[PDB]
Amino acid sequence: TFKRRNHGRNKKNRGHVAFIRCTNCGRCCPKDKAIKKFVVRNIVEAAAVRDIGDASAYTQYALPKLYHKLHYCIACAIHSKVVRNRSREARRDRNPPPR
Amino acid sequence: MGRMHNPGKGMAKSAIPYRRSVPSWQKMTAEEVQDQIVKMAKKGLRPSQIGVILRDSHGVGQVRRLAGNKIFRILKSKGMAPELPEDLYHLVKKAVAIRKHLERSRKDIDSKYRLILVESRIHRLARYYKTKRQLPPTWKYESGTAASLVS
Amino acid sequence: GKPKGLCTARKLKTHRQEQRWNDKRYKKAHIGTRWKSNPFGGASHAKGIVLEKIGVEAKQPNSAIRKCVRVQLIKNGKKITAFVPNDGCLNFVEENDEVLVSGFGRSGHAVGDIPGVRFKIVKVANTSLIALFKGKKERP
Amino acid sequence: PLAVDLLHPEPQREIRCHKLKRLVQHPNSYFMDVKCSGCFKISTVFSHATTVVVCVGCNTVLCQPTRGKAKLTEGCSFRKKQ
Amino acid sequence: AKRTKKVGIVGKYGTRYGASLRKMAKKLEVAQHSRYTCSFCGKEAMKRKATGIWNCAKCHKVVAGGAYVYGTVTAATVRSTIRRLRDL
Amino acid sequence: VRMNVLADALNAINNAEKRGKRQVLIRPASKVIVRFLTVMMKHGYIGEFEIVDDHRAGKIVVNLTGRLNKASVISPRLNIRLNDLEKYTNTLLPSRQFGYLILTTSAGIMDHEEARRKHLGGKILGFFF
RNA sequence: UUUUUUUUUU
RNA sequence: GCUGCGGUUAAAAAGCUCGUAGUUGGAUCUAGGUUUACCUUGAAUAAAUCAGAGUGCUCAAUACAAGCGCUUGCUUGAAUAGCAUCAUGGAAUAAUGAAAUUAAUGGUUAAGAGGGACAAACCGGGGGCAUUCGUAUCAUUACGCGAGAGGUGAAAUUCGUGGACCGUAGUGAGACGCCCAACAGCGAAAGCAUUUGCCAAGAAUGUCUUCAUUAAUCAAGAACGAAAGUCAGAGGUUCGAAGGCGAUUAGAUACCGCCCUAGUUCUGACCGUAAACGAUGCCAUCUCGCGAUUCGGAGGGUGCCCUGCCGAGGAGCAUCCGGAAACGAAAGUCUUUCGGUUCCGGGGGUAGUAUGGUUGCAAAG
Repeated sequence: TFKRRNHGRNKKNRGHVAFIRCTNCGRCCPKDKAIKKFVVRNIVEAAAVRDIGDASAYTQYALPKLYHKLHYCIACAIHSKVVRNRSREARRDRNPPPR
Repeated sequence: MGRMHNPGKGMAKSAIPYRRSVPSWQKMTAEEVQDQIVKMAKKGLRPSQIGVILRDSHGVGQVRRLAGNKIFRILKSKGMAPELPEDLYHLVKKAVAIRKHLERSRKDIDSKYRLILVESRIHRLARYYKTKRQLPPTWKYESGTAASLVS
Repeated sequence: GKPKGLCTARKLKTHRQEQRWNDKRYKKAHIGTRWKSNPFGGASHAKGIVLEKIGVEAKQPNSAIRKCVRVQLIKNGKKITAFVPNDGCLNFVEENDEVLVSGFGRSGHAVGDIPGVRFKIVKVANTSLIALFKGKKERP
Repeated sequence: PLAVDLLHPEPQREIRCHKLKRLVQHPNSYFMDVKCSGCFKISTVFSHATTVVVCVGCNTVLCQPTRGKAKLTEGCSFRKKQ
Repeated sequence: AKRTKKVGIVGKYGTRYGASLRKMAKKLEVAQHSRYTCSFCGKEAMKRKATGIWNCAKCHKVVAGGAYVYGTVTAATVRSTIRRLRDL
Repeated sequence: VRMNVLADALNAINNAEKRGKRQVLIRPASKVIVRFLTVMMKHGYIGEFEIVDDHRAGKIVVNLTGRLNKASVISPRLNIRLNDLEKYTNTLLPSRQFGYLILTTSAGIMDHEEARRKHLGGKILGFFF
């Protein structure tokens, strides 16, 4: 039984794709197969932004941001619930879920 | 281009016009064009370049239509045929260049593969020309002497 | 696909012969060692001498002790195990008896829940086992 | 559609069809007489010329070879020869 | 006819000294008894006189080379480096 | 590499007939193709067709009448003797009431009925029904 | 964090 | 299984390409108004047997007999059918040959076959050799700090006042080229990603350039071929089989942690195997709609936009038919079977084992 038409990857017109080391496990996973997540967050949690602002030494300071590109192997992504299993029909949906 | 050793399904080629007659505006004479072809052969050009020049500058669409004979046939009749046919000559030159490159770079495995293919083409073309009696029956492609032969 | 040209008879014939050997029936019938491997040497029956009486545990899910006998064939001296059919018929067979042995029915394969037995007894002391079982004849 | 006149294709489609896949092949190239400001000598030139065609007398470059149609030098016009 | 299948020049050693040792000696023996193209006259006339000395039979030039090869890989790379520095 | 223009032409005809199209274009036309189509037309399994000239092999445009079940080529062109003609027709044709086996004989390309009328064998080209 | 087994036939 | 099987998942497409034998090879010469191959018909072709004609052995299997008058007799059946050779006719199909004093003096066309040439502010992580740069890891130097640091589920082994870890600034080594980076590109496949220079090669596109069947697939044969592994010489940062410890456990020769050896890296040779996978051989051809994407071209507007534009890729969702189904624009155009060609399978095991052969240093192929 073949579960997916793409065989779980994004490899077309290609023989070999270099791997990446997962963020948690460190396992080697092909870059096209790994679950990638671009995360942009405030450098300080939402509950302390007011405290940092009121302690600011400057009249107006723009709080910077953290940019992280995370790569997960399938196992460490499913466990962390970054991605979830879907029904047979819902598996073919390719649009990103609402955020 | 087509595919002989590569996986290329190309569909780009010249489409000769249905018209087999010389255009009215075309005033070059059937003899004058033969003289031009012989002049270019004297200068040293081969039929492929002679045709291109005649098409680009002199407005001769098809030398076959104008002169009534193919360029190589005209050169043969005028006793200007080369020792090697043009395509075989170019293939031999390519093989010589690839070899000379490999003498310096011995880790160019891709160049080794290309040399194998080029020499296979050389052998097949040489077989065909020997069959048609356009090459001496004992003609053989030798790696050592090919450089001088094609130079 | 197979060749289809008008002048491919040799290829077709040779390929057919090459692939016939991958057929169990053809290979079994033409290997060449059939006579030296088959205990009967290509015969249907064979006479032998009883060496001992043994019991074979029936395969699962059945449970029973099938009364077989070890025989040495006269024609080649090979040892085989033969089944003594019918009920209480092992009594008729004494040690050092001349028995006619036949195949069990499946051309050299075990039959039923009896494991590893490919032969059965037809006659003992030149008397039919069926006749002895039915009472038609008595032990010589 | 099931009923399509394969014998008489629409002229616009024939134009916007590949040169080889037309009902009868016809090249998309043409011969053009080029007029250059100055010497005013008409010179025949192939549309898809791959050689640098040079004025016979005035030795001015008339076309520049390209990947497709040749590029005419600025100031030079052309007219399609029948 | 090919007299020896694989031993070649080291066939002089018979069955002595071990197969691997004879195999190691074969490469360098062939190299040191080969003739090399001279870089001065362009003819294949460079022959080893003694370890490290290579004489050309035609132009009579003597060159300091490798023990068993006319030129060594390290010397080639050093020459390339010097030439590159000179150019740039 | 193309090696059977008749096979290509008949496949194209079959595909167009299945799709229900009214005309079909056949590439490399040839004498054998023209004779095959002429036999089919004479028996009423196709309409008229045109031979488009292009100073090369040329093309054909055939009008389909929505009446042909299958037109197939037989390769290689096996030799058919007048004695085994019956076996070949029984094997290949759906019934004895319709369908034709096309042969090429010394007389020319014809159908099996005409070949049997003239007592001719030959090499089989194809069949349609 | 740890979490091994479950006689034969029915 | 020639007619007539099957190879995505049930057994089965060789890792990939080149290539000899073999097999198979585009169109084209009198339509109209010399050789062969092949087909038709004859000739030569023991019975018995099989098919088959006749004939109440009482029927039949058989057998080859017999049936009529009247006596001195007549007439009978015991048929017919059942590679190679020779001849006859036929001239489609498929091969094969002709020419490089007068006459039209003698060369089919130029494949939506193939090869070669020419173009390009061309296209590309394609290949090779040199070269430049980057933080990071580790080690180490200088300065400050002061008692923990590391690591885990929790710990311990371990490092640390000989002042670690942490900071800032350098220095050295080797490895690796993040982000950009994609249902993007290139390559026969394996594979391919820092800048620059050089070297040879190539795709697609454009082409009223050239040759003219030179082609497809290919036993034997040959090149390339991840990782591990082997040999030799350099390097040895990181990680790390084996090994040794600390944990966990009933045990723990494991998962977890710590220290590490071969190896991982470079150069020159070996090995020739991978779930070398799209588990789908290659070439040609036909069958559907849509809008996107990479490259080149054509035509317009202002690098971008438009052209239901043209080719070539790599895909996706509207999908005829097919399929045991999952599913497949091919795995369709197949009982309506038949375009060419190579390899492979024949219930499960024994078993890719034994033995023989061959390759290899070995491991093993």
